[PDB]
Amino acid sequence: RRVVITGMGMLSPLGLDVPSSWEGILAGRSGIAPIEHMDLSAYSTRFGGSVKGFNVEEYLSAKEARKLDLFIQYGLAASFQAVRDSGLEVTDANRERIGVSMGSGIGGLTNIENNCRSLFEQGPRRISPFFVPGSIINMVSGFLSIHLGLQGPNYALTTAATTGTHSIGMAARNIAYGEADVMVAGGSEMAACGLGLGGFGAARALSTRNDEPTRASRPWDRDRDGFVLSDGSGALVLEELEHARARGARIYAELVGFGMSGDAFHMTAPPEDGAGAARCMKNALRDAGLDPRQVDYINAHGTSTPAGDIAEIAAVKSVFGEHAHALSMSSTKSMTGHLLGAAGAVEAIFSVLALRDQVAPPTINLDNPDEGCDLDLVAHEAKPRKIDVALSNSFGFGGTNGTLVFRRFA
Ligand SMILES: CC(C)C[C@H](O)C(=O)NCC1(CNC(=O)c2cc[nH]n2)CCC1
Ligand SMILES: [Cl-]
Repeated sequence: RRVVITGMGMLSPLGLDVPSSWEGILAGRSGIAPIEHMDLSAYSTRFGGSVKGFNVEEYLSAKEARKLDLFIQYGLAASFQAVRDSGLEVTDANRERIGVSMGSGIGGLTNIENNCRSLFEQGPRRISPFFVPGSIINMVSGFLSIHLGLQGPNYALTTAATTGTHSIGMAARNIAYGEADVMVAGGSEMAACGLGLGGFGAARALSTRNDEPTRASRPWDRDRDGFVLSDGSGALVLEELEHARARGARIYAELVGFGMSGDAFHMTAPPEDGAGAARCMKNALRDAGLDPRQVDYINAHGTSTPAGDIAEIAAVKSVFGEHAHALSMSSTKSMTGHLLGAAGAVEAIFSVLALRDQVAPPTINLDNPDEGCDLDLVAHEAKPRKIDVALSNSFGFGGTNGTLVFRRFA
């Protein structure tokens, strides 16, 4: 059973929908700025990718919204955009065949931090009654199903940077194997609180380029110093092909492959050859029935880390051989930063749009490619080119790897 993309939705540091975000991507625009919503003078990193000007009231009543952490509000916004974009009418004849898989890396950290402050100052009577339902990761899937009447498979992944990739891949598996005809899948993140910036800062994971936030995210650049923490959400409507065809749906692209692997190497550090990423990409290509030479575009994991970026080049060279010099690969995290559990979702949308528009997004900030970083990394400016097959990679903490493969639809 074939799986197509019929609807997409997004909040990112570049825009409050897909068209606005993609316009930013193609123009080489950074969404990274000093963070406004808290005082970070004690933190080593004081900048990130925030969602600008979000109005939850476009999606939910002020009543419903006050009960939900920002990561849920973001996930719901993306989901509602995707469902609307799909044109699907939910009925009694199909509602059991429509499910949801929206994940998060960290979930309701802001809500946890604020409730923790009330707990320590006052005691447990100050904890919100909506604290649990409004903070737990599966409540994007939960609330979406309730609002739209979706009675199909209902779950949530939490796999760090791989969350959105795994969410989409496993949703596509549900449709492929007949457990559902439609799935809303992707991920959401809002970890820009004291615990998030302080936590990743304590692990020395973040860029500390406070003087030039728009230059901080620089995948494959010799002066990269860690990732940029970013917020938002991505959602796709995945649909069985015959189901989509029958209702006259607009098909953006086909989801042809999903691969997974584990490094089984280290908690935060990748193998220097990227062997786990290599296995993952090969698993996805095998799943899609594609040779490496059929790949035209890779949306890289490319988080702007010393070890991670070079390991991904190594894995691409291993998988693609001489064809590694013919494909284009870029990291849109150059512009968006690292959306953690949303990264795979937004990057899947950017991969589908590279197929729609026949354009490889840039890697901005790639001033001085490091040793070995000699592929077409689409430095600086978008590249019009032929793109039949687009791959999206995500490699998360714990060495958990996921690859999606999208194809132009015939
Ligand atoms: C986090 C930092 C302090 C340490 C380190 O520099 C880093 O970036 N580790 C990244 C992980 C994700 N994996 C990859 O990037 C990757 C590339 C090729 N194959 N895997 C390994 C587990 C997280
Ligand atoms: Cl370890």
